[PDB]
Amino acid sequence: MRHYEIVFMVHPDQSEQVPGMIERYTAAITGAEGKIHRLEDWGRRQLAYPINKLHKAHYVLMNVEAPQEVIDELETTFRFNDAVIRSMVMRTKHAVTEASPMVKAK
Amino acid sequence: RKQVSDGVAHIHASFNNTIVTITDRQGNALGWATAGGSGFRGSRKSTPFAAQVAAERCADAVKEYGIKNLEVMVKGPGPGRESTIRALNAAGFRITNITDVTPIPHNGCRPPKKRRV
Amino acid sequence: QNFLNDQFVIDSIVSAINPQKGQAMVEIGPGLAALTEPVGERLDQLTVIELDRDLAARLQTHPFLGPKLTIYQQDAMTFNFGELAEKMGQPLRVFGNLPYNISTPLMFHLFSYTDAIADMHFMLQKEVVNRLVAGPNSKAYGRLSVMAQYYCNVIPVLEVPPSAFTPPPKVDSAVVRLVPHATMPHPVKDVRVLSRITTEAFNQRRKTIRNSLGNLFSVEVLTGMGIDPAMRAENISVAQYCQMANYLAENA
Amino acid sequence: SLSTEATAKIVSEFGRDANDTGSTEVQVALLTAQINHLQGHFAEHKKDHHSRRGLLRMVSQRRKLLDYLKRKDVARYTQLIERLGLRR
Amino acid sequence: FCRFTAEGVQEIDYKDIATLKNYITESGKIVPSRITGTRAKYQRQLARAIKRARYLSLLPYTDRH
Amino acid sequence: EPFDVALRRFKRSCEKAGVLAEVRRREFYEKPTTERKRAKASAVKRHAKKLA
RNA sequence: CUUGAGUCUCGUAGAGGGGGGUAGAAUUCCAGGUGUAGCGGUGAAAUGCGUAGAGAUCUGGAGGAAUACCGGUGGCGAAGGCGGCCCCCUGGACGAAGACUGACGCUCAGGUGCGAAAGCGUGGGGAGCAAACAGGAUUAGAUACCCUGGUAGUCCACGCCGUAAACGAUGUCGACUUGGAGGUUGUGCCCUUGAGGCGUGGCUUCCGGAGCUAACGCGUUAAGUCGACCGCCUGGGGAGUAC
Ligand SMILES: [Mg+2]
Ligand SMILES: [Mg+2]
Ligand SMILES: [Mg+2]
Repeated sequence: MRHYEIVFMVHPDQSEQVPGMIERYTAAITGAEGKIHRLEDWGRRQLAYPINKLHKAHYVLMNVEAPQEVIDELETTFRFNDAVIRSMVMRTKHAVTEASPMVKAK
Repeated sequence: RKQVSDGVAHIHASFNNTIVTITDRQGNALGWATAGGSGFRGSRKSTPFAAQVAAERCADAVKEYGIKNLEVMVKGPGPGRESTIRALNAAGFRITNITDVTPIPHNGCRPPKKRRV
Repeated sequence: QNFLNDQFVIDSIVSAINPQKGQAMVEIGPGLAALTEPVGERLDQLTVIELDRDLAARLQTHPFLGPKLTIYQQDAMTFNFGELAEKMGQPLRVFGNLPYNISTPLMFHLFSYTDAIADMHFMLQKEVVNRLVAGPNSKAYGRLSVMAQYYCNVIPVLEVPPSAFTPPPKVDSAVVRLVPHATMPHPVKDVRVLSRITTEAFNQRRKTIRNSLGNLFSVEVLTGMGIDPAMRAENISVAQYCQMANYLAENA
Repeated sequence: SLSTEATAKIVSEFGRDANDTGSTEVQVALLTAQINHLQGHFAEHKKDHHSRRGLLRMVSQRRKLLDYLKRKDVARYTQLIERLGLRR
Repeated sequence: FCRFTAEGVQEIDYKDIATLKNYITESGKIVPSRITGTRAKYQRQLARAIKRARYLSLLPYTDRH
Repeated sequence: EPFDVALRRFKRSCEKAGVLAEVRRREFYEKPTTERKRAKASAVKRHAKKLA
């Protein structure tokens, strides 16, 4: 199926529920018989400009190969879940497993 | 009578006029001057000299309110930028941030038609 | 600016005017002596306005003319023709030639005096004259021709080639005469209602009148007047326009 | 514009073997399947004229192939249009 | 040219903010490809990447924001 | 930090930003045909120098 | 029969189209807040706006429109045209290496459909801009040129119109015929790697040989050399006008 990047950011003051979010979405992926090749967090990270008047929000990445359907589910779950302040989904060419440069800097 | 000192200075320069205003850190106006109120009209209203004089009039207004610190920002396309801010160097303040804050749109809405001249 | 040059058409215009006593005649824009002389000649005495005081001196000092006319030196759009109609004993014959930016104003000022004027006789540019007489269903028709045809009956007199003028323009032009109706064939409650109905309509002349006059009236009003709202503004005669004007005025 | 597997089903149906592609039967079949599928596209995407320019190319290409096969062999033509229900 | 061509030949990139910073003004505008020395193929990829990076506030749009 | 050296630094920054040239040219709308014509006119006005 | 035509497998580049989300600038507007005599506009004025607080500047909100920069002598598209970003649907193209069909082809009167800008139709929307209009100025006059306003329109869905210097002013398809400097996008081989260097398609720009051309110029992307079909012209006006 379509490979995807899913990349999103969470309110600094909801960053503690992020493990629960990884559960909810990873369960949607495996419950679609999709697979995952990266999961990452880059912590609270400062913003080049304010998002929703906030700063320092918490950044997350997934590399995924789920069927198209459930991507629209989790996508619309972002408009339902106000703890997610932004998301971007990308129909990337391949599954990719090598860590983000945001991790590899450590 | 109120004495405070933290100061933001806004220069609003155009080919007809230059307004200059002083505000607190909050952005709350302490006082202001223009060129047209400096008294110049028509052509003289938009001159580097009139923009200096406008700055002197603001410098007097802030002597009453606050004078130790200033952070000066500049806007509009008009002449006399250097002339008015060096006129803030008169009764000089300790300032370090300068850029314009001239509004540039990321391909915003239709400007007026060109003059048939 | 222009004034005529050739005796053939000068003589044609002044003769077609038929200027004689038993008429309350007044020139406006006497201009070059050549065309003001024959009318000041045939009328035993004649009134005139010139806008220019220097030309008014040139003609008032001319012994053919100064002794044979009474002469006024001002913008005619200030001028109290309703009192001049009293001083001339009967409503005026007003006539002549001008630089004619003022033309549009002339008509309105003349119409402010439809009682005080017996008739108007003037040269004008080809397109505005053909508009002024235009039949309702034509592109030449429109709001100013509507108001003109409302105030007066309008009649082309004769048409003149551009080489006929002293500075010859590129543009052919015609003398036209018009007649304030002795009783209005179209009685109207007010003319401002006509003026605004016509401007709204002609400001929107490409769309249906449902999308022009139906922006104010309903379709059921329009069809109630017997008017199809699916017409365009340039299908509509002055008759139903004054009917609309009366409807606006009386239902307001 | 078709999945390799729908293509495989079609060529394994209408084709001589797996070595055949582009026998007239293979062509008109996969072309037909594409045309059938695209009815769903245009039923939403009415204004997609630039896409439908390709559809017009495809239906006329189908017609040209059928008419060639019709003059080459009526039996192959009739059993093929029978199988696809063509001249519907 | 050929050294800048090697920068394209090696990699096609998004999320490498450290390399994106090689191709922006301090005011946040994209550098024109002739100044970068890079080939247009990679310029497009860089522009697409920068636009995404701005969307996620990894890079500013302007100097101020 | 001398005021007039910070002024020179500022002047270089606004020059590098081009903002006065942008707000100058942005003053009016244009029928896109004329900037098309002006663009290719400049392109040949340039290319004529390439020849020696 | 396989050389034309065309299918398949694998890649590639792209503002191609259709549909749906979404972002940062920006303007205007509203709501405060600080604040006060001006602002605004022009050549200068005036009309305009402000002591009911404008202008300015801070915050917060609204709404409609458009995508600064990349961006190019650059890509895609039949042409008209296509440019923030992501998704969803979807068209075409080019290269690779085979495999497959087996002349299935080209052109095309009528026909059918797509077709800028303006305008119309039906119902929304209306930020900014702006025919008409309105008012202030300018001018011998000024209808213009200037300014302050401003409706239609500009936007959207769904109909219509069917024209543009809709022009490469250059019909479509096929073959051939010196070179040269670029651009762009695949690809092969060599790479000592990484740069390189031999090739090799596609697209595209500018020079220019021969030849052609009234001349200007065109010139392997012909306006050269030619084959098939289509469209069109037959002095100037009257007139793309009448009927
Ligand atoms: Mg409409
Ligand atoms: Mg339109
Ligand atoms: Mg005709």
